[PDB]
Amino acid sequence: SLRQQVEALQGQVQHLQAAFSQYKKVELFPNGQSVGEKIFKTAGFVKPFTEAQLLCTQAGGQLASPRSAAENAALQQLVVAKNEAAFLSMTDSKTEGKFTYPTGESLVYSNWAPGEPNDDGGSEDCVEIFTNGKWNDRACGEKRLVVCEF
Amino acid sequence: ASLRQQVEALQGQVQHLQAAFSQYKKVELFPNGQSVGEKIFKTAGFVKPFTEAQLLCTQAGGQLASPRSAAENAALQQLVVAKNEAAFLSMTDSKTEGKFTYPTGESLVYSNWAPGEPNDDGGSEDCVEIFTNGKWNDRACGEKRLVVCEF
Amino acid sequence: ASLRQQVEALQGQVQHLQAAFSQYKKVELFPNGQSVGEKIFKTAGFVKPFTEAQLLCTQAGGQLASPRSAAENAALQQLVVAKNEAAFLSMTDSKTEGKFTYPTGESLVYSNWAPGEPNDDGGSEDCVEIFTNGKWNDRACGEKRLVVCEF
Ligand SMILES: OC[C@H]1O[C@H](O[C@H]2[C@H](O)[C@@H](O)[C@@H](O)O[C@@H]2CO)[C@H](O)[C@@H](O)[C@@H]1O
Ligand SMILES: OC[C@H]1O[C@H](O)[C@H](O)[C@@H](O)[C@@H]1O
Ligand SMILES: OC[C@H]1O[C@H](O)[C@H](O)[C@@H](O)[C@@H]1O
Ligand SMILES: [Ca+2]
Ligand SMILES: [Ca+2]
Ligand SMILES: [Ca+2]
Ligand SMILES: [Ca+2]
Ligand SMILES: [Ca+2]
Ligand SMILES: [Ca+2]
Ligand SMILES: [Ca+2]
Ligand SMILES: [Ca+2]
Ligand SMILES: [Ca+2]
Repeated sequence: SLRQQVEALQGQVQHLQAAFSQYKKVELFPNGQSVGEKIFKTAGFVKPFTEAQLLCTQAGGQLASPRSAAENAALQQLVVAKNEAAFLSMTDSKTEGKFTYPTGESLVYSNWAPGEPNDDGGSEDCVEIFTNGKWNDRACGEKRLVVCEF
Repeated sequence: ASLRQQVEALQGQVQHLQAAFSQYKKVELFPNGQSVGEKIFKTAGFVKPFTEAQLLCTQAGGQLASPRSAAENAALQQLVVAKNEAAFLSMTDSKTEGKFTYPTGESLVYSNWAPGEPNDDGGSEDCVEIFTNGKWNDRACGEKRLVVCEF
Repeated sequence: ASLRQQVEALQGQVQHLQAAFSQYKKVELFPNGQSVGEKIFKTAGFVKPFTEAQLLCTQAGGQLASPRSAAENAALQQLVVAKNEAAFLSMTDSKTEGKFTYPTGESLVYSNWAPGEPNDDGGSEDCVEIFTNGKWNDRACGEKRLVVCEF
């Protein structure tokens, strides 16, 4: 009887593994990107930093925070796809000139475009990623593509 | 020993599925879904007249948003606020004027009518819309409102 | 009997996961997807020329919509009707004019050509589009059509 039940359970699990794998592909198309254990997903629209940040946190995640070249490339795919620069999670709002993650830790990876960050006009504390994958500090009030990570 | 080994194996596979699925649930609901209790509201993102909206939800295996508690109503309101578009609820008093029911015919177990509503304005309001402030108003079924289904 | 209870526990978890997964699958398909058999069609919601559309589907781990039966075609038609935009199918006759094949080079096992099609108009129609009425027409691969992938 146990052997009978174990077999039924094995089949149920195998079915779920197959169904789940197909479902993951469906979910990620066309607004998501999986890289490592991280998943980037764009909302498809633009918002200023504070609004974008709240949407991500309320959804149980946070604004895109690429921590490696591999993550940045995955994120860049969505930006290129929507042809819209996106906001990253990092800012130097606390200490001008020092960009940090929402936790408060210092950047462990960066991909600044030449000359950036430059605090243009003395008011750029947020970061945007261009279609070429490079970063630029930009005013938090501007509207950029919303991309969260989970 | 084999059965034991088999069981332990299944344990690890199930743990992987649960963790992987837990992540995908969050990804899926962003930005058009809202989970509340065991119910999930999902907006189509566009507006349609009542009959069209209702068919979309039913064919999808669900039904139009039917908040049955203040918590469910507040969750649905979040989507309405996000899209900034009032949405249709599933309930109507099409059978018996003044008596609103769910698609199953059951009487309402919760309501959040704006003051003075429902008022059957113009003698022709049998459907219900929820505003960005979460309050309800009976409205003509021919009007176009945000489509939100529950699953 | 410790394995009996362990198996009992694991199954409850598995069945709860099955229920949650089923609910999330319905949510996922609303309103841009359609399930038919073991196949799932999902539209990106925008249009693109054939080559770009084909790349999007393959990079996503799938391929362009390839209806292989009347049932599959009807499901795909639902999405085309909903978006009110004709979509590209995966099949082409680029290798041998007049002979349409799936990306694998295999010959069609089902077709739903509109009357008079395929006609290779202008001597340059090697791709296929499906209309809101479900019928097919060969069309120039450079045209932009709704992107629908199958998984
Ligand atoms: O454009 C290629 C397409 O042309 C014809 O279809 C026309 C149709 O005749 C017009 O009435 C209108 O619907 O525009 C269509 C697209 O131009 C051919 O019938 C068709 O075979 C061909 O692919
Ligand atoms: O307008 C704001 C932007 O202008 C230019 O692109 C500058 O190179 C950049 O640093 C700045 O953020
Ligand atoms: O125009 C229709 C609506 O007009 C106003 O909002 C009334 O307060 C409301 O009761 C009615 O349904
Ligand atoms: Ca500053
Ligand atoms: Ca700054
Ligand atoms: Ca700058
Ligand atoms: Ca009436
Ligand atoms: Ca009425
Ligand atoms: Ca009213
Ligand atoms: Ca040809
Ligand atoms: Ca041809
Ligand atoms: Ca033709």
